[PDB]
Amino acid sequence: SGFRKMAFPSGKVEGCMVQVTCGTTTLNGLWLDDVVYCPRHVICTSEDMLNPNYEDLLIRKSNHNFLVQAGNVQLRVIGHSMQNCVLKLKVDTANPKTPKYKFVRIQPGQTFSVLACYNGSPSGVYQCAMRPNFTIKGSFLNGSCGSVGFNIDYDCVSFCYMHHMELPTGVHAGTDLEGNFYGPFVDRQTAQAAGTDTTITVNVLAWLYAAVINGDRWFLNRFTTTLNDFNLVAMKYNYEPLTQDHVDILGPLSAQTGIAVLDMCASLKELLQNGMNGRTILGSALLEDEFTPFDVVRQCSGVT
Amino acid sequence: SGFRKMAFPSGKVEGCMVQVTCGTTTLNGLWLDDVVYCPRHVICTSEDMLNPNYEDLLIRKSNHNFLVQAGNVQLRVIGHSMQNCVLKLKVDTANPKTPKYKFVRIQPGQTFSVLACYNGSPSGVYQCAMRPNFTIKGSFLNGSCGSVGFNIDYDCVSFCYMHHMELPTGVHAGTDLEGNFYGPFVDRQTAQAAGTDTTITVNVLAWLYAAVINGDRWFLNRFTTTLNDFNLVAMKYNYEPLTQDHVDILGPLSAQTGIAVLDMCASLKELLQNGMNGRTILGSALLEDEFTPFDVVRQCSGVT
Ligand SMILES: COc1ccccc1OCCN(C)C(=O)c1cc(=O)[nH]c2ccccc12
Ligand SMILES: COc1ccccc1OCCN(C)C(=O)c1cc(=O)[nH]c2ccccc12
Repeated sequence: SGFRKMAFPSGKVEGCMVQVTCGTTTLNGLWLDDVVYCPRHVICTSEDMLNPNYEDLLIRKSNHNFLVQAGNVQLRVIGHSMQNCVLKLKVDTANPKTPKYKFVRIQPGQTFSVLACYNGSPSGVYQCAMRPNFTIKGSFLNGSCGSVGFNIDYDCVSFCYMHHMELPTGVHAGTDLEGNFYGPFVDRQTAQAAGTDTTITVNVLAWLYAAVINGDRWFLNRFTTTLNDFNLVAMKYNYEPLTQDHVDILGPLSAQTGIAVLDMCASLKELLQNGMNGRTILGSALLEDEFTPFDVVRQCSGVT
Repeated sequence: SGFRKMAFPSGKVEGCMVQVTCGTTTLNGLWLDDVVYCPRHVICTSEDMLNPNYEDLLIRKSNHNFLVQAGNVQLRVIGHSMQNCVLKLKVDTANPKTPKYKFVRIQPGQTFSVLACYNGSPSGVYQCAMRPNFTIKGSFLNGSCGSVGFNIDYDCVSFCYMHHMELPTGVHAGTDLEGNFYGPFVDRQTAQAAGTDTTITVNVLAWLYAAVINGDRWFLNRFTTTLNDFNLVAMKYNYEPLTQDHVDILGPLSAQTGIAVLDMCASLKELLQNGMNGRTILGSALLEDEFTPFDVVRQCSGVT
């Protein structure tokens, strides 16, 4: 028992991290097979970032301007191209540590692990949710761009995120591995509105199920509700409206605990309306939304 | 910016995990050089665990009874010995993935990363504190024994914990890598009192400094206190008494923010006496004690 904000083991991703330098700018790259992927803003200077013309900036660069180093060794760059907001540097050597991998575009509300890196060296790993407004609340400092987000299904790494920037509000934005930003964000130093965010209802319910499984049961009540009634409360408290698709995804946890999904919704309704009254659930004094129903089952079953 | 409960990258430790089976029991082992370390209770049956005589149980075992498998491949066991609560299985092959490593006995209040494993396969990584009462609040299921806790200083892995058991209260106990339990615990299925736990004061103060660095400042006040006055409040709220050694360890964070340690103690005193009033600090609605002052500086500087 016990329930922690657990990240995937980062080893398979650590073996793919490299440092990419272009001019005076250094960030991280992801080396998979004979390609290194990195944010295109590695080609910018401080002058450029207020409104960069990436096409023009990239035209001044040749393969030999992209310095790619895999720890101690230098990679030879034999091609470069820009795809959306990422650069793809073709190298003459396939990464011998390339795991089985896929590039996926995750949905808002899904979770993933981030391997924070600086100068191509991994520094730490943590678990994130992609917020409903397509930002992530990460931990990133100067030099962290190019750090990636991923999930692991046995031996296959699904890369879903590459870090690009910190908004003036202190939240983070980035792209899928094809360089498409999540959300409305652009890679320029401008004020950028992140939409109104909401709490990921299906994840809060999954975490209440994790709490019951792990013995924290004080919040269970004698009530039930309907999707309609619960959604009036979700609207008032800025929670995502719950749908039958969310109820269906919670099916396995409902079966495991014997607590019908709408009865758990009634517990969540009372917690939203009354608060925790100074109590905690799984070591938290707030309603946690960074665990999906798949995360809760994986953690509560023992998936390797 | 941003502040997350970050674990060390687990790659160096993933390369050391193996599965150890003795009879019908399977758990994890740690393969470093030509030795595999694992909990000695791998030699027990359900019958045995209420009061095992480990010396007698081990006498019935030969090298060939210890099945050690490193993923796909089988290791040949050429020696076995028990050291405190760990078994050391000498194998005929040194682990080619052995990182630079040390065995350390951590102090209560220090933090470390745990790589949770099942059947020798890593499943997830999370950051822990060793509680002042020598338990950890982990996430461990059947088959997780032998999972290890560690810290990483550049290329050196300091192993500090091997998981052995879950107390009836749902908290976790284990040993250093010489097999000495942290705390008063024994490896038998008996009710075992974990002492009165306390909140790690120096870590809460370090995390308040992390909050100020990352922009969460609402809790700063116009007050100051003394070590004596603050310790009366710490006593009332079951916090560890703060010492000058703790003040000295907070020196770098005090210098970085310009907030004197005793002024931060006055903010913590007001939070203890008044609560958070429904506000949050770094995404938490409670006072977090799982970040040491070294963790806060590492996370806020960019250490790889
Ligand atoms: C305004 O910046 C950008 C805007 C759009 C596109 C790229 C921009 O640059 C990114 C800035 N870089 C390079 C960082 O490594 C960075 C990333 C981060 O998440 N946090 C930071 C905090 C402090 C200093 C730097 C960072
Ligand atoms: C009462 O158990 C012990 C007592 C003293 C020494 C060893 C004992 O066994 C450990 C039990 N094992 C083997 C586990 O893998 C385990 C570890 C864990 O932290 N949580 C669990 C939750 C559910 C089922 C099992 C576990």
